[PDB]
Amino acid sequence: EISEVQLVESGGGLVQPGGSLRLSCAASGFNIYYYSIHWVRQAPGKGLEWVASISPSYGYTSYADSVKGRFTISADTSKNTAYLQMNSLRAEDTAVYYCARWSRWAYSYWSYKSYGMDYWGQGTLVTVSSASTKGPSVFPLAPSSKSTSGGTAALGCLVKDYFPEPVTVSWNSGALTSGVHTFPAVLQSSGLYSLSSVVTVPSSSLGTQTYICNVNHKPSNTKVDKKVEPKSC
Amino acid sequence: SDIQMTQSPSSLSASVGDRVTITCRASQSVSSAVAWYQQKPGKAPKLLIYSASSLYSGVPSRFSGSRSGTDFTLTISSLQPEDFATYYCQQSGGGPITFGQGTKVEIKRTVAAPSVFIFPPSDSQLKSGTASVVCLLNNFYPREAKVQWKVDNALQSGNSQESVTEQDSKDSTYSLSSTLTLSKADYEKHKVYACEVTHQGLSSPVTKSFNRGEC
Amino acid sequence: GGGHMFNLFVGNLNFNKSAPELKTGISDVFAKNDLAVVDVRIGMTRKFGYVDFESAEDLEKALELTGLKVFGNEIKLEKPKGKDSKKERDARTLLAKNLPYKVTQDELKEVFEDAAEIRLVSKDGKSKGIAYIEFKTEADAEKTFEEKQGTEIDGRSISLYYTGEKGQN
DNA sequence: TAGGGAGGGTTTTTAGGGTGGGT
Ligand SMILES: [K+]
Ligand SMILES: [K+]
Repeated sequence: EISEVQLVESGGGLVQPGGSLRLSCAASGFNIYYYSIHWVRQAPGKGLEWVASISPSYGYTSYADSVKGRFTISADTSKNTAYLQMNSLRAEDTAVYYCARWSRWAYSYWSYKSYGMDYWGQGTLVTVSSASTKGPSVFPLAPSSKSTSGGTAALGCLVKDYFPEPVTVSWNSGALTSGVHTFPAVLQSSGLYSLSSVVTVPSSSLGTQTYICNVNHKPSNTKVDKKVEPKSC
Repeated sequence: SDIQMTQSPSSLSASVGDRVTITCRASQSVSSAVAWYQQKPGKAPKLLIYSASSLYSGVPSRFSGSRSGTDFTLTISSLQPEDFATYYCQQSGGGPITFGQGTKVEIKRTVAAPSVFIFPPSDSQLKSGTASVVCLLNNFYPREAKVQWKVDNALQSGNSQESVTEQDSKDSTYSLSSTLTLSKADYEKHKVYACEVTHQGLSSPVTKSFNRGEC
Repeated sequence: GGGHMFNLFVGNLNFNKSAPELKTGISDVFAKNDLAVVDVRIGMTRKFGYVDFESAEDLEKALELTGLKVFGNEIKLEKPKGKDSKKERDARTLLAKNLPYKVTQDELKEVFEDAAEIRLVSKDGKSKGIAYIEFKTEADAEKTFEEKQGTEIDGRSISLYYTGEKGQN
């Protein structure tokens, strides 16, 4: 009971629709043969969805209906690792995939009627899309033309048409947390992601200001820094 | 699969010290093979209850689980600041395992004014062939909010996307950013654009508009 | 295949203690004897369990411990008797899973001179072909594996394969 | 042959394995 129980996922990444991707779940701290290993996925903004499980001691496997027939779960006890090969991938299969272990080993065949999912991995991201890697096409820091007198003014930084996430972002400086918000990415029909980021600005003191953007795209190398100024027409 | 856990209310607001109740109903008999999980954003789920009434090791005793047939209840006696998360119920009595839809427990605060805004494109959208018209709601509560786009008389439908933030960890408020997308030809040949809000915190709906650039 | 991680059977446990308690108690005595097990895996009746080890070396060290007391009971470490099982055997155990339908036990099975059991497997009502013929050989059993080569049971032809851990693909 | 876990997955012939399929 002492040895550190740890599950590590690997093999996640980008796959074309209709292709096959295989996930690995390296297990340490317990005998994977006498437990049950479960795969759980979570779509962006959605809840948990159980995918598959394997119980090598009893040779029992189970799959969810939405993935039944396409996915295949297997275990290599010589490496203490569980596998989930996913075939005929679709856009609705894009999610973060976890592998988990049952709380107690398969002491009896009825053991699944009690206990729960004890230890979880970090979770790996699988993205199913025909789109290729691209960089951001950031747009405005445009304030309101009909502003107010010192009450409150709103800036912006729209980061559009990048693939894929993350887009870890800030503004001009390295730390300007003042009333700053970074909205979650949204998946557009074109297959690319668009995102917006705003900040709080005093409507009176805007002459000095600053408020350039700090858009960063990691696997794109497309750092674009746009500036703030009201338009002139 | 075919065994579904109907989780309610799937969302509730409460304060520290309140007693909350999250109930899952199984569509079929599962005896007691029910577990409860707590998940925080960006993190893996954590087990809380198994066998529908047994606390996992390390879980505080303020968590508990009862059973009254096919109904399974997760009870938090005194809500704690670190208990604000999403809770999921799980079934393992039948065949394939299924999770509930989850219940998000959000912090409770007073109602705040949205402070709507609306912005035009950015000189490259005008030179790239696409139009992105924004509408920002900033530091409002509750989350319930209805936004509306209007093409000079007509409610836009099927051409906008909006995303909401989590509760800010200084004021427990939200933020919304709706983005209507149209081609340049559609955008260049029209006048009067606006976004309308119907938040419960404002007595009368607030409409923010700009005829065109008008800078 | 019975798993790959080396493990040992631990017996004579204080069944009055819960499984989590027994997991801690068994781990502590090995830890006190400077041995780091990886899992404990208490059994259902809590009278026994199966201790996991990271290597065969740690296992062999564990078996040579003596007088280990957990909760007042002197536990006993046993190598599970799978070595006495078909791990040594099944070089002297054949399978002839009947390839047709239900047949008779006393059906004049004269195709095997030396064998200790040719009993088939039958269920409630009808049955399908499962009949393994035992053996009494030492250096494998190829004197019988290559000697049948398509006999004739009722219904259709038949086949003879391996069982246990010899025919496992 | 194809249903349930009181038939059994670390041993005493009921089968053993997971492409035979679901607890
Ligand atoms: K079976
Ligand atoms: K079976």
